[PDB]
Amino acid sequence: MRECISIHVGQAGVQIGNACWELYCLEHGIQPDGQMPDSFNTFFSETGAGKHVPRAVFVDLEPTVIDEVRTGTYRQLFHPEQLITGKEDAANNYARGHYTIGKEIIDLVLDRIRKLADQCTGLQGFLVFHSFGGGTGSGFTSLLMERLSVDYGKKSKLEFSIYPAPQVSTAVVEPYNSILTTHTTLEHSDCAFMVDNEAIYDICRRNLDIERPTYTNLNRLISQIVSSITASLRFDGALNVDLTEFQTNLVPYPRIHFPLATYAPVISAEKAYHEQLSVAEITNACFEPANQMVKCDPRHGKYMACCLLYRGDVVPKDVNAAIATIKTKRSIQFVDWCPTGFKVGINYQPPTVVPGGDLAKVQRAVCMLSNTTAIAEAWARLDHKFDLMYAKRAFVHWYVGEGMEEGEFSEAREDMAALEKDYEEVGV
Amino acid sequence: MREIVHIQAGQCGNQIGAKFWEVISDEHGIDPTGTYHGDSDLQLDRISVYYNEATGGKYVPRAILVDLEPGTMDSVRSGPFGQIFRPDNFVFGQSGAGNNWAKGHYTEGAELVDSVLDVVRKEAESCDCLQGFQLTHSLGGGTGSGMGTLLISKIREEYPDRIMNTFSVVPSPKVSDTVVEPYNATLSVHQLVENTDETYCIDNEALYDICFRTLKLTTPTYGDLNHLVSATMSGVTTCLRFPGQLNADLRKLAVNMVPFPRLHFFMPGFAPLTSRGSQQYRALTVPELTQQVFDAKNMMAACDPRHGRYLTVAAVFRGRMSMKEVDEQMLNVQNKNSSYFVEWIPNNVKTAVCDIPPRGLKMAVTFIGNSTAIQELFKRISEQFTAMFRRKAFLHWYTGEGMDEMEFTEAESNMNDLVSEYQQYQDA
Amino acid sequence: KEQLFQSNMERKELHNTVMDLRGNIRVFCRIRPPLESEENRMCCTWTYHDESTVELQSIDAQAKSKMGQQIFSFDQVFHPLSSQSDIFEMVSPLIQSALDGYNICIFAYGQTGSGKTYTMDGVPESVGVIPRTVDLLFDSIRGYRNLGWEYEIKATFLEIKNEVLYDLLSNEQKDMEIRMAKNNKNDIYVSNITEETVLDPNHLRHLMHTAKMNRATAERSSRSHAVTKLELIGRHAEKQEISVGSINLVDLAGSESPKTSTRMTETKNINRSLSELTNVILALLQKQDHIPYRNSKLTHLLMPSLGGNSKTLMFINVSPFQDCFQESVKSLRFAASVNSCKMTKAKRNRYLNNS
Amino acid sequence: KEQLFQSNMERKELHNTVMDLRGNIRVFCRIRPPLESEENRMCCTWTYHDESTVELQSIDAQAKSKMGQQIFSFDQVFHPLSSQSDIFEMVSPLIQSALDGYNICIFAYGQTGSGKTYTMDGVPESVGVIPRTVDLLFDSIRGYRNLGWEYEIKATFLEIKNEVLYDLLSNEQKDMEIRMAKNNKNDIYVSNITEETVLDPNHLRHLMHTAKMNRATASTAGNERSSRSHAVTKLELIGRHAEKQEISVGSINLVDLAGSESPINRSLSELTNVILALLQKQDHIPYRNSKLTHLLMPSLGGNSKTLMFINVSPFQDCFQESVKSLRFAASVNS
Ligand SMILES: Nc1nc2c(ncn2[C@@H]2O[C@H](COP(=O)(O)OP(=O)(O)OP(=O)(O)O)[C@@H](O)[C@H]2O)c(=O)[nH]1
Ligand SMILES: Nc1nc2c(ncn2[C@@H]2O[C@H](COP(=O)(O)OP(=O)(O)O)[C@@H](O)[C@H]2O)c(=O)[nH]1
Ligand SMILES: Nc1ncnc2c1ncn2[C@@H]1O[C@H](COP(=O)(O)OP(=O)(O)O)[C@@H](O)[C@H]1O
Ligand SMILES: Nc1ncnc2c1ncn2[C@@H]1O[C@H](COP(=O)(O)OP(=O)(O)O)[C@@H](O)[C@H]1O
Ligand code: ALF
Ligand SMILES: [Mg+2]
Ligand SMILES: [Mg+2]
Repeated sequence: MRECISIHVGQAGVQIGNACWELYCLEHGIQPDGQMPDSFNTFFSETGAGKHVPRAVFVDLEPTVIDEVRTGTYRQLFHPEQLITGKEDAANNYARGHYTIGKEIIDLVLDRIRKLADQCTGLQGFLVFHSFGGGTGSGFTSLLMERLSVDYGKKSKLEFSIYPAPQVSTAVVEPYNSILTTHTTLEHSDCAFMVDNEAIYDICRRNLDIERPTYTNLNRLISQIVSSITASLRFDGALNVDLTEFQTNLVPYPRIHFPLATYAPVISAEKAYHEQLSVAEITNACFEPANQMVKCDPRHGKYMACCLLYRGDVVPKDVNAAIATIKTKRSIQFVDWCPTGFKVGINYQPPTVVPGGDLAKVQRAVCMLSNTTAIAEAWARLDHKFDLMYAKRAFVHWYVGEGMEEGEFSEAREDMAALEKDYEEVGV
Repeated sequence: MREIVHIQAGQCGNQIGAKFWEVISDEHGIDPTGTYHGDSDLQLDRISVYYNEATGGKYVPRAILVDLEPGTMDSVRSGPFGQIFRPDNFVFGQSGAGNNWAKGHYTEGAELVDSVLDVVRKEAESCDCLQGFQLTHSLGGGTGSGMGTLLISKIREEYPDRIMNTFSVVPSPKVSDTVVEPYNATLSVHQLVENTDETYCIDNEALYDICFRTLKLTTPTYGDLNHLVSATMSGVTTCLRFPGQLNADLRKLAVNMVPFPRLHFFMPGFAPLTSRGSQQYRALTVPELTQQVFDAKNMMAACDPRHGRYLTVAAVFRGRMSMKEVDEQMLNVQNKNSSYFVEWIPNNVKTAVCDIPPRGLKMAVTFIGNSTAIQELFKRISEQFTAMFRRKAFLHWYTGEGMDEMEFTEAESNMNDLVSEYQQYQDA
Repeated sequence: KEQLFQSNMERKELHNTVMDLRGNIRVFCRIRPPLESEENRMCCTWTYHDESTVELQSIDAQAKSKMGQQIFSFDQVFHPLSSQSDIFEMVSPLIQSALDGYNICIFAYGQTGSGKTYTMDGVPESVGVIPRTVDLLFDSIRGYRNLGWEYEIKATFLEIKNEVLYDLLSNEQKDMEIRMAKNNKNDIYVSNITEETVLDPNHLRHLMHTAKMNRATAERSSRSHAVTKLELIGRHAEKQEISVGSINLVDLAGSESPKTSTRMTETKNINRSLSELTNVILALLQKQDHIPYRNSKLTHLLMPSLGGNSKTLMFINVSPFQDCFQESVKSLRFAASVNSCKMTKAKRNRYLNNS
Repeated sequence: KEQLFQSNMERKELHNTVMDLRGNIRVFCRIRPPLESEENRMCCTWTYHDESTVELQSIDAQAKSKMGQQIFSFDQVFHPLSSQSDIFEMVSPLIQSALDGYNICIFAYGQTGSGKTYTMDGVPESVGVIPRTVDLLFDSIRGYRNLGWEYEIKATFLEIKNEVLYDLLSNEQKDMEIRMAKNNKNDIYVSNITEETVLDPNHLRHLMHTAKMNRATASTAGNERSSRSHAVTKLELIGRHAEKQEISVGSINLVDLAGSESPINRSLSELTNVILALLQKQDHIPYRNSKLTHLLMPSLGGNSKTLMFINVSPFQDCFQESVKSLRFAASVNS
């Protein structure tokens, strides 16, 4: 039983996990109580009674979100033991969540997760949901990720955070949180997935064609993304590939481990009639430069990996033909020593959309986890934002006054610079 | 649960606090008696940050009423929502500081300080977790100023961790009401900036004109002005006391809006300022609201933004609103008001949508901007100071109460320093 | 050979004269003899290019890849075999200048186990800068008494901790405030300070003993700031002149990063001190028009030492071990930056009592 | 030997750097002690503030309260007890800088009888700046002989009285013009001047004695010629190092300025304006407005070092000019 677990921390983490677990209970025919009126054993521990408890733990330093999910329809879904709650948010400080208040609940959550691990038969990895510029999503998550790497290291620590947007910035100190968590994540992350806000806005604007979506829709898309990611574990496909192969398959180098997601089809209910939904056309649509979840121009970065995940009645012959055709495209770019990077996650378990959601019932769906040098420019601009904010040492008093120093600020900055050097040297 | 303590000082302070608690009781459906009778359980649940339950649904507001003239509290008792308080809280003297700050800090206030401090710290220990102190006061008279200064000094010397938040009423530039109010305000704000971390500039003529024209009012009674202040203060913390899609608290407003320690004086702002019956000449909606919230027509001081730059802004958007439109609107106002906008600090905005709207009003927002325009107010205050100082104008009242001009000179020097910081960061 | 010895002694005296007369701060990097326990635990490599230049190569693998030739040239670099006299030899002209009527401040920058108390206090074994400075001061006092100058010594002790000022001499809890004097805007004093008049070196030794006993009573010593203000006034009855000078003995807190073994508020105050000092010194290097001198108590107390008429000393106490190599190199960078700094010209104050 | 003088060369280069960073332009004040023929002269109340500041005060109480503050700060203050060695201690670094290829200006400023001639020329009993400078220069040349350097001294003596230059080394009156140097537009040279080559201190002593004799000094004999003339002594240094080349050329300009008392002031006012403009970092300096300033093009540049001595007579009748001289010095120190 390739059983894996997930943790959800911070408002992004908890809501995204909420979406993920509502979708799993729906795809598995699981009631909010936790029973199906085997396949699902990887994520749902079966109790003595007719109940399948999710193998997830929601942890936050602020009781509001965990309180609301306790008031949500899925309190009976969750064993109230997992809902570890703090008292005050990380005040948008990596300093806090990594040095001040973390060292007081990390032991509790580690005991929780080791209890789940000993509950688990064959452990696969970890799914941490959080932010990057958020305080707890940087501090607390860096603390956990290093602590778990100390605990296991061998397990597949799959970090699934949110990449901050270039233009729109809800908080004001995001450069600090981002540079600090990446300083403490790069050396112990198997691979961290990246999601942006502006791209999801553009997708729901021009592809889903929705003018006013809430975070619920963003999280719905994220939930479909992870469901397609994990369908290989949850279901049998023509070619099943799991998370363990992902480390070697995606990253070409130990440190270049930041792929970006992309979902397809991303059309609303109206275009379902205007489309006959071919595998080739969605195969092209997922590769187009306005369909990715990260604000970059993929035509401007050599690709290193494109893990394509499929679901539904799809034959590998036409998929092979379509990917061969896309390989013949001129705009698409690759590196030298990886001229055959097309690994496919074909599966014959169709996706199911939540009732009351946005996406229509599509016989086939494809998600690609692109990893390319195009995100190097986004990294460069975020590092530039951090460098300019730190130039006049604005705001720095809070972080230094919750356990931080400028020396490792500059160390993280030069680590970002070395990351960019790695990016450009892989590009050539 | 991260509770907050409420302080009263001066007649204006007591009155604004009275209307404020009336507003909050309206928010949570609380009868004037103290028994809960609203329908929204959610407000009642989180009511512990303000209304500490005593017995059988009778909730005592966490209120401390401090004064030296018993008339104000006598009016409160006679007035509605006065008896709702636990009568132990009405801690007041008898003599009266007589609008003399030295009297308010070394005479009768200097002995009532302990008799109020006992109650306030007993209430604090009665509460679980604490955030800060809201000195709902005025700088007009000497009483609510002098004892307020002494009390914040005591609180800071005993509690270094909390984030106090004084809603100081800055004297009007023109409609002066006290002969020696400049000395009172200067001495108070000396000790404030010595310890405090957030004040505000409210001008009686500012609200006078706002209700005269924006609200189409003909009788600007202090009822109207202190009602506006109540709504503003209520919006300051509705993020903490209520759930939201993107929740904030006093900590957020404390650690984001201060690039520097001293530079911690603020300007609030609220919308919509609909007149009595203006529902027809425009249609209520959040775009027109955001348009009419950032203009100098809808500020709170006489510090015209046409001479200053918004260093940071912290729009909260209490209610239900779209992040997309506010992002576009802040970008556009950045484009147009860039001249009146800190070029050195970009991406300065703090959208913190909190779900619940105010009573009977679908949309609401509380502007909180760190406009670099207060230095004109401080310059006029210091000019009044030195003009009254060349002849020591009516200084005998202060000097006779064992006080020396050394402190006046230092306070004036420190206000000149504050003006220097404001201009030095407005131009730079 | 006698002429050679005279030339050597005069050359050494001239070198001391120029380096002490050198503007701003006489940044000194002292490397204490490495502790055997820490030596066998982990140590790095250091090379002295000259008596005033030090290079901590450390010959590492990853640290060397990040930081290689860490050669910084200062005014004076002390070997681990250097004695106490080797560090008091150049402080003696500093005390002479202080008694001449100049304000003087002394700093010791170092982490836990650096040997800062070995510099000032001197450790129970051997003596430190403080007692030898007192002895030299009293010897010069008697010499100037033979010259006709009558001098009085005033001692005030203050400890700075977590924004709360503590009187090392009095255990009673008192509200301490530091304010500029009324006579002049530059000199700044502290109110309600336990101030005594020194009668003899024996009384000063007893006062030092009881102050250090309270200090030990008050691992807080590793991470606390104490300020000693020795004000001297010299009257000449024949000349009717008064010479006024001050000595500021300040021991900074440990510069170590928060890491794990540290409490919140003490770390926060250490960060306040170090960050504000770095900001003000970088503003001074940037010849900024306004120096935000009133952000922290540490810089506001030493306004004459930092922004007034005084000469300041840097003692860079650095553990020569690799386990603290990051903090050692950061402290060396700070020392180089403050060596590049400049200070207002030293001014002697003469007060004629003719009126 | 070789290493010794290599370290000496590095030390003098660093000394030149230090002098450049300090500001080069330094003002000093020296007060002449009263003589046996001036014991019945009314002096002034000299309150010595420091070694860099002094205030002069009139004895007359009627005017004492009507003058306000008369305090002036300098780089160094020399009291009557100061010997010529103390004055020369501040000149030897400039002599070294001249040895290193920099142009040095030595100026004595003050009224008639202040002691400018005593400051520069001095007396046989107590030699002035010039003889000590010559002795130090020859000793330094003897030292430089050890490192291949061959130094040759070219001394030119000239006098400026009414914006007309006269040669003091020859009685053959000619017309001499100050023109730009052939190999350097910034450097200057004067035609028809007798440029003797100095071999030993005796030769230069004879040259200066002959120049003094041919000058026909009348500073006290009518107060017509010497009291209103500038005694400019120029010493050219030509350092030549063999087997390595890289020659260096320096100049020593010993100038004895004329009387600054009220009645030519045409050269003195222009020199004061030039010095003030140099202190103000002015883009254009009115160098060509006077013969004395026109002669001193290379010696008043950025790398050039200028030294001035403000001699004041400690007498009540000399108060009115002493205050003017100290105001001129305060125009430099502030
Ligand atoms: N897509 C999406 N992003 C969210 C959601 N909630 C919060 N975020 C992002 O999270 C970022 C800030 O981090 P948060 O999770 O809100 O805060 P935190 O990690 O709990 O730590 P604090 O900053 O102290 O509150 C913001 O920029 C939001 O865009 C959500 O529901 N959906
Ligand atoms: N917002 C508001 N301000 C008030 C009101 N009444 C008075 N003020 C202002 O607050 C100040 C009150 O002075 P105060 O400190 O209370 O006098 P004291 O208590 O006798 O020392 C005056 O300067 C007024 O400008 C009110 O009802 N609302
Ligand atoms: N030159 C030295 N000789 C002998 N011991 C030293 C020397 N320098 C430092 N030490 C040792 O280092 C230790 C540091 O103690 P202390 O000076 O009190 O703390 P800190 O160095 O943090 O100020 C002392 O116990 C002392 O034994
Ligand atoms: N210190 C002194 N002791 C004795 N005589 C002096 C002293 N200084 C100057 N004199 C006399 O002054 C004369 C020199 O005149 P001086 O004042 O130098 O002319 P000038 O006014 O041009 O400087 C000499 O003849 C000498 O006798
Ligand atoms: F250990 Al020491 F100060 F640093 F006491
Ligand atoms: Mg110590
Ligand atoms: Mg003469």
